[PDB]
Amino acid sequence: MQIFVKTGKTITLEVEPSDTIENVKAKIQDKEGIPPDQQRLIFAGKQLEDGRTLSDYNIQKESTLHLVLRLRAAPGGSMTVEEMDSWIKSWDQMHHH
Amino acid sequence: MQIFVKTLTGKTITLEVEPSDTIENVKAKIQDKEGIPPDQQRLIFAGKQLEDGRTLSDYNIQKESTLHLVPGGSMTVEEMDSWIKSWDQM
Amino acid sequence: PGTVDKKMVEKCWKLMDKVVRLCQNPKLALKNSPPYILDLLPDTYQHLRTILSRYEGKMETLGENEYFRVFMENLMKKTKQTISLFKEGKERMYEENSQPRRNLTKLSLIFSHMLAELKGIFPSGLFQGDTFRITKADAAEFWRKAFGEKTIVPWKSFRQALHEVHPISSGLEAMALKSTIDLTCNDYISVFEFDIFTRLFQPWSSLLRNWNSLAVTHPGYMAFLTYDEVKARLQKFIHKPGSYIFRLSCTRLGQWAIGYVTADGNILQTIPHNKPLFQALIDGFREGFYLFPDGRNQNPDLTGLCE
Amino acid sequence: PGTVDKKMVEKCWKLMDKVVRLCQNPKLALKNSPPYILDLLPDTYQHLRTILSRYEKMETLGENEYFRVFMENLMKKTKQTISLFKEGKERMYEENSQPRRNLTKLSLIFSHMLAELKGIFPSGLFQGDTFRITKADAAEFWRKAFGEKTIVPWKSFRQALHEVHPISSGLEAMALKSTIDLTCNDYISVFEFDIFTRLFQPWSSLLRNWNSLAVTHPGYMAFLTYDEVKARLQKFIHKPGSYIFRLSCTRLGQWAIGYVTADGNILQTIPHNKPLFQALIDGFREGFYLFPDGRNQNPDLTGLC
Ligand SMILES: [Ca+2]
Ligand SMILES: [Ca+2]
Repeated sequence: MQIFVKTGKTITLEVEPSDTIENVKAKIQDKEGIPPDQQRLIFAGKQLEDGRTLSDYNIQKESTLHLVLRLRAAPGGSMTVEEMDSWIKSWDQMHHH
Repeated sequence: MQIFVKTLTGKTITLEVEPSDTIENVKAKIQDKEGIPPDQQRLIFAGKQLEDGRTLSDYNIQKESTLHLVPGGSMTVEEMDSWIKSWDQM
Repeated sequence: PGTVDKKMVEKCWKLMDKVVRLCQNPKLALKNSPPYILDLLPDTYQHLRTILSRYEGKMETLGENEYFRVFMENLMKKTKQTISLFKEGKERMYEENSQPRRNLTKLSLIFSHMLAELKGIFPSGLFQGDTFRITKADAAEFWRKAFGEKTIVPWKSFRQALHEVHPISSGLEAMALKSTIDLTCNDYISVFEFDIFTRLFQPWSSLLRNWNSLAVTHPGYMAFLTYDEVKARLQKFIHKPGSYIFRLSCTRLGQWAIGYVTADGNILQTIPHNKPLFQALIDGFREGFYLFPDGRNQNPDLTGLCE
Repeated sequence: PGTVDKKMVEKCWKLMDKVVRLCQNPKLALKNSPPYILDLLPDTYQHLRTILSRYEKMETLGENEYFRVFMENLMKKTKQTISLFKEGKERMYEENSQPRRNLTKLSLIFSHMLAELKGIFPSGLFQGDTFRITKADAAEFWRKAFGEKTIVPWKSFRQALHEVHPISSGLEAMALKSTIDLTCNDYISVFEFDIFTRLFQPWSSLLRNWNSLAVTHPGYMAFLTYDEVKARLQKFIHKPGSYIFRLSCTRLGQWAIGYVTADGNILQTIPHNKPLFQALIDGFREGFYLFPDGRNQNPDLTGLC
């Protein structure tokens, strides 16, 4: 069986309805490199669970799942990751002499 | 005052010490000059191994004294190294 | 695991040849050092040809052996992995720092392990798995009580049997352990992989603490390196006597090797002499030889591992 | 130990000047990044000048125990640097050399010394006896053991700590001393104690936290700059989840983390209102902090919770 996952460049993987959700995120890693724990996969309005299998989610051939990268916690008032990185870089600024 | 330490290569190194300096302080000075870790150093003077906790005036080591810096069927270290190297022969 | 016949062996042989031709691309600049896939795959072929020679006329007997079925299944998968790795990797296969090239390096180690296992279980092309001598007596008694004469068991069965004697605290710890002991990466544990693991992480009485202290939480541990790589790694610390690392050898599975910087600017390599590695590390620190793991100023104190 | 008169401060100034002149050698090619000995020594001179002007009695300032210990160490450390150049000769200009390695080490020590002096004399006025230790449990320990003291000999500190967090051996005590004794003077100041207990909080498991982060964790890199963190992780730019963590000589008591993202970028961050080991546990579970220094095996710090 085959299916598609969408950077916007839809990819194609070969799987059977018996393979688990953890294995799907593994096959993504062989093509996109993203670690599986950062991968979040949506199928028709919900985020699938790394346990329940493909047949356990009624996934059919030619279907599509959206891939959304998990993000570091963005608590209220936190710095964005770029702001945090720029702040730490400025710890090393110097005015010599 | 200065004292001298003869190494296993026949090298004489010169240290500046005090009579109250411990043998541990001396080994630290030797590391500063030679790079030898103190635990690898054994010091010998007038027929005795010198103990780390004791001082130079304890051993009656005077100005311009000279100290000396210093498993059956085993491989030598060179033989061991050559053997491990040969593990990777193709 | 499905029954093996001559057709399957011939299939695996053609897949191995394509991996060989892929690895012969001059744009790879494959280093002539172990693990060397251009020798391993021809050597795996020649050992399989020898096993078949031994079982000519009893081919039905060879094809149902559980270890052999699992092995050929894994051999086919790993070669297909490698072919697909080249396909997905394209021009990045020729940048060493790339994920694809790093994955090729990982698969070359796996092929080395698989050949060593296969020669361990079929020493002269004859099946000897059910009489495999496990080196450490305590480990041998564990395997016999739990698995009898079995050559290979599913990971879940091994994890369950091990947990009864050495508890595994979490699924996180379990997956870290599997990664160390499942050398052939086939979700089974052979008696051979078990022998290697228990030789490295003896004594049996503190097995998992030994493994964690040496393979997980020790900055001097370097996993698999060659003799030349040990020297190159320590070269930046050539004027810091007492810098040391320890590592595994893919040509001598189950053996530890140590490298250290002497007081006089040389790098020497040695093995623990008739003692577990952690004792050699404890002794080496006290004696002033093994002070700075990978050049670092702090050194794990393994003294707690002694009984 | 001995009292500090003006003549002794002037001697130290002159020794610092000679270190500055030695480190101005073009053949040294000193990196323009912290710790920067060519700024740290003039800044140290300047803060000492500031202290002296607050005390225009100099009898009082010269008897202060912390200031006596500090000035003794300053004189010792600058003399040590001067000997390093004379002994090291041309080897000082080779980066891999033991002399050059030692100069780097001393440059950090001068950085720690200035941070400590500014911590104890924030506006040039001695304030060690009112220094506010950051972590409550750590402060209660220091007050019960040492009261209002600003500095204690290492032997005194070790013995007091052992009553609360047993130190198992001479070997472990020497490793601990190497981490906490930032200024390398065989004393523990309240400032050094504050830094250590901030880094290795919570107090209830202090030595276990210290061992698990600074001794037995291959992700630990000790002191690095932001630029150096990127350089170290560059090898693993295509291995998402590779990470290291490190100390900043410009922000003592602060942990910082660097990691490789799924899209080939290196980002740096700090633990968010939580001990470093909890950030490491969380980052592993969430897929960000998987491979310490690129290694396939990651220490599991869960037992510290
Ligand atoms: Ca296996
Ligand atoms: Ca101190």
